[PDB]
Amino acid sequence: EFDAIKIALASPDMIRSWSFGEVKKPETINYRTFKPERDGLFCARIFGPVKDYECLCGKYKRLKHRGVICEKCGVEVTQTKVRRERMGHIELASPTAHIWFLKSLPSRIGLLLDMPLRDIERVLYFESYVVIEGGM
Amino acid sequence: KVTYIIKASNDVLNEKTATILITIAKKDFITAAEVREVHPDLGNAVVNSNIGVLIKKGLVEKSGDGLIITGEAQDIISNAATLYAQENAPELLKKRATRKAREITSDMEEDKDLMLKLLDKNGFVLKKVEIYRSNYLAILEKRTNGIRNFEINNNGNMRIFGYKMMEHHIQKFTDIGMSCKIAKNGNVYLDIKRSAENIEAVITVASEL
Amino acid sequence: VPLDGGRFATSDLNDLYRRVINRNNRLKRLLDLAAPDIIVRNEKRMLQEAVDALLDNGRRGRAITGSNKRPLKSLADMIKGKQGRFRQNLLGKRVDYSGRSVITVGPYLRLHQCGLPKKMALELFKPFIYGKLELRGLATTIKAAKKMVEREEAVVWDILDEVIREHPVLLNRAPTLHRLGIQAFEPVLIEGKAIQLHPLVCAAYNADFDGDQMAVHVPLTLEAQLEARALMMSTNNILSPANGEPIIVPS
Amino acid sequence: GPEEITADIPNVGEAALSKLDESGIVYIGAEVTGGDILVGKVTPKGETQLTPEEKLLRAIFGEKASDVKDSSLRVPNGVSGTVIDVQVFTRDGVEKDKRA
Amino acid sequence: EAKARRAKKEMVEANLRLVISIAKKYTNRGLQFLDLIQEGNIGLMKAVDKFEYRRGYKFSTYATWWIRQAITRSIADQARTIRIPVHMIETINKLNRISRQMLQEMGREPTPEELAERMLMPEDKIRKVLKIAKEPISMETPIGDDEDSHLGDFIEDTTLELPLRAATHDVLAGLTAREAKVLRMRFGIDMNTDYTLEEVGKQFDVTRERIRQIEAKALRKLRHPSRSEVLRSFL
Amino acid sequence: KNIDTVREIITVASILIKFSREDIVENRANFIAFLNEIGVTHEGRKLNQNSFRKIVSELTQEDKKTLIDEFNEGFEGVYRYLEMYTNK
Amino acid sequence: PAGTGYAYHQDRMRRR
Amino acid sequence: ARVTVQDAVEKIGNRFDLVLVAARRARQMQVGGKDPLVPEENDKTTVIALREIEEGLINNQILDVRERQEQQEQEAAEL
Amino acid sequence: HARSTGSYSLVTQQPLGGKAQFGGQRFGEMEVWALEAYGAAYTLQEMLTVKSDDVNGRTKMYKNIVDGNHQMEPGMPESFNVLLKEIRSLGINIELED
Ligand SMILES: [Mg+2]
Ligand SMILES: [Zn+2]
Repeated sequence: EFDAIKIALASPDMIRSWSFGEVKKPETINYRTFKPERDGLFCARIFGPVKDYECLCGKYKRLKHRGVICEKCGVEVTQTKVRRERMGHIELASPTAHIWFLKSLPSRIGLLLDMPLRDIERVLYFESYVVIEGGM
Repeated sequence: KVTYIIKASNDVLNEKTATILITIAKKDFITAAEVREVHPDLGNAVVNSNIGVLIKKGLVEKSGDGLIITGEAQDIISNAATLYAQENAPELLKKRATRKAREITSDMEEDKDLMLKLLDKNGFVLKKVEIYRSNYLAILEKRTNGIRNFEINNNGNMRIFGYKMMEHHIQKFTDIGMSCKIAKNGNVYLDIKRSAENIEAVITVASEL
Repeated sequence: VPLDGGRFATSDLNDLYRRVINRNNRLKRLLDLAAPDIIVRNEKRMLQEAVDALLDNGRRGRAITGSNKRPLKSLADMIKGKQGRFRQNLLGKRVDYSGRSVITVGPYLRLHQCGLPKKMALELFKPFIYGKLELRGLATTIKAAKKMVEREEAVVWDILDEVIREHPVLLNRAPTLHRLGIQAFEPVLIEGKAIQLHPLVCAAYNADFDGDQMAVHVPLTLEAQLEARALMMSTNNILSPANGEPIIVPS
Repeated sequence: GPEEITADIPNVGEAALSKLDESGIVYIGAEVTGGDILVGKVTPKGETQLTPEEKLLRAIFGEKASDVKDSSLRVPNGVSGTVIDVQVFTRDGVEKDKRA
Repeated sequence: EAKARRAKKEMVEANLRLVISIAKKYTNRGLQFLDLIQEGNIGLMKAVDKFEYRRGYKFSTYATWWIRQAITRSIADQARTIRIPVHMIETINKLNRISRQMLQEMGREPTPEELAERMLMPEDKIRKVLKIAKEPISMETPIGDDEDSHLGDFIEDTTLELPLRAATHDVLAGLTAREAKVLRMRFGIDMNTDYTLEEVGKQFDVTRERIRQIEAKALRKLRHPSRSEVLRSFL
Repeated sequence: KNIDTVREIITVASILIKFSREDIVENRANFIAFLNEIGVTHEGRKLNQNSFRKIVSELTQEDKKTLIDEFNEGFEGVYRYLEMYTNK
Repeated sequence: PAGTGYAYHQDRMRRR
Repeated sequence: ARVTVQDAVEKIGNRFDLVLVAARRARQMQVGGKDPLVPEENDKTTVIALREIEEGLINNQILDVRERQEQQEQEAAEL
Repeated sequence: HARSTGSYSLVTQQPLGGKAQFGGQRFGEMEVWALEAYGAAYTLQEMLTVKSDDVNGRTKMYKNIVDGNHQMEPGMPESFNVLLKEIRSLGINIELED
């Protein structure tokens, strides 16, 4: 069916194209009932229906209304396998160095910038500042 | 015949597609070759023109090769046989005797008299007193002691019915020997025979709850 | 997953994501209140610490732990080592249609056949005897045939005397050193609960009869039956692959 | 709702139920085999996504479904022996059966 | 504005040590250090936002309330694996106080009835509060005697019940030949030869709209209270 | 006897709920209207609700076993999947 | 691509 | 019946294509409704196919000839 | 201990381990080396794909094998799809080509 594996880095627009929404809140479950929440780490309108063709609120369990989102909460009633491949994302408000490109030994950022790893560590941990294009 | 068809369709048809419509509604999902077979007087594209009218009106449609009317044309046919019954088979459209059914006894009247006498006596006010299924309803004002109504059936049994009655009230009415039927939501039946001594006993146990 | 009782069962990775987006939201709020630079500086420090703790908990000088004084498992150590996906889940799997027991001798056997206990053979060949009971019409629906094999009629033993007639099985001993540790045999049903085994094989498996346990497996498809009978069968392999010396030397 | 230790249990034969008392616990001394039942436990369960057998049996035959399924403690498979005693522990504030 | 803000910066930098000194009370409560420190920094921000110097009071007294506000609010909303609300956390803490003094004063142990006299709550809620006072289990926890096996090795799936060419081919396999018998003796639809599978699927579409069609005829007879003898007069 | 009429009832039910058209079985009067228009017949006439509950009622246990066993034959691909994950 | 799969990869590799 | 498969290697000298030829043939005899050539002794299709290999009247070539001929009867008998 | 088809795990669709839990037998990767030491192509294929991981493969196998057929429909192991999503979950884009 398919030939070779292609492997690359991840563009930010690529991993926005992977996602089906943005998780926002660190809460998980309903406690009283055990339903997932609005946009927490477990969600219906991000990741899919938790139950067997059963909505979050519970109107469009109908087989005639199967496949359409609801109106109280908007849950597309589909299969339950679908919650094993819908990735999500989170918008970091600050840039962040990936650890594998900083401490792989050899550092890729390190020898790419021609710069010792002690110094780049000093730039990362806010204790020594760096210059961008001093020019004249 | 087709007078009732074209008349029942409000003259949107002619006699060709009338008797063709009788053929289509006559056997379900028949072929149009059988329609042209039982209509040798009409041409092939004449029958196909009339089916072009019924398809054009959307009444008769296909199921693959299928040919059948819809429910509105079915209502035209049933109105046609209705007027055909009004004008051709008059006594076939008839009706036989109808049951009432049940009629209130005068013992139920007198037991209603002592019932309202002892509920009006003991300060238990009433929402409404109703003859319903020809049965009396001494309905309580509020759901007091989990009880709804103090009813009388005409089957010799005065009954006390409620919603989430306590167990000790039920024990107090099984002191005077009354049946009970709990429900899955708290609805409780209490059967006793309709008699004046049971009026005094039920209303004196209800008067001490 | 809620397990048996009120107890819940989570991965630590849920907690790890919860730390990082928690810290992200607090950084957003601290930028919204216009804090001094020490606060937002250390906030960005801790966010960097949480992200890089999530991608590899342990490449930092101190791996953070969640509970029970034991470091939690990030995305890096879901893959490496013996406990990762590779050496545990994709390269060696747990497989249906199989079993194990204790072995014994029984010298009345030809070497292309091995003894097999009848309760195992009734267990591991349930779809076959379901298919034959549907084929002969002694049952009609599937659950009737299930009731006939738990009810234990006398007619089923003929049926697993035809489905074990030329259907080979595979035998295994767990420290598989060289390739004579997976061998195929025709079975013969016997009583008891142990697997009999031909005495000229105890040198090939490096098997002594002090209580070793062997695993059995079933080839399902037809090509696997031909690969078993043509290549895995015990008569075809009498010489070592290390040298031309035979392995069937009497001990 | 909670679970029950009742003797009634759907879709089983009376040969299995002959070994119990009227409460749902086997008598002290019953010879048992693999697959028998010891303590009849039921678990209430709606929204079952019912199968075509009880689609037919519910629909055509006048018959309600079961809001509850089996969770009885059965014998582990293969073994056989003799029940020699049975202990009962009840949470306080819970009404007891006859057997405790 | 900027003048007042840098003044506030100076006050915050003066009181960071107070935040660390009060921060030690909540270390092993399910958070880290920097969580508590940064929440305390927020508490200093709202503390300096509402301070009065004219009260003649040293700043520490007015600060400590806002610091305990931010910290206690923070562990209230962030500590557990599931965010339970704040007031039953307060209720739990009451039951740990009352559990402590009623424990060692009663000597033996607390029963929930003794909690039903020390607290006035009707003891049905007490066992619920005792029910939700728990935290989950990591799957990578080892089994006893440190055998290399985890909890995730043992927990099993449950939802394993009741799930185009083979989809149509199974429907032809689904017929036990009584079905097609009454599909051609009553519905006229014919499974005769090994057709094109498109003729099979379109044929089944004719079946579906066929029974929908007879359904649409079927519901409409529930109008006229008459007998079929006048209905068969035109047949 | 009437047992054959019940055979066509459950067979029409098998086709009916097999072809994703469910709602017309659980309601009863419309279902009997469907059966009357497709032309099933016990003793020369149409089907009444009293007559329906009689013919379901006047029935032998072994024949009922035969009817559900015949009914399970079309639904075999569901039951194999149903019991393949329950062989404990 | 060793046992039977070597003939299989001769086939599939030959088709490409 | 079947104890060794040596004769199959003697008449087809590769031993890795034997699972292909006997797999194709035995698949033609179990699911496909066609009869064997060696008479039956109530055995599975494995031993039947390998014994047809032992008779030397079945290999890859003759199966290609008869499948060729079968689809020739499909397009030739289609009309 | 013996097992035709029992319960399956949750995170990876694989059988369980042990006797108390009605588990299957571990087919370790040294035994895989033993199989490709032979020319056993198909047996190694069905003993890690059909019999373990592909849910559609094992359902179609079970239905065909009670229908008298002996034929496999391999597809893809689900655990590889898990590893695909998991190392996809870092900043490492990997894909499947034509
Ligand atoms: Mg040993
Ligand atoms: Zn919804």
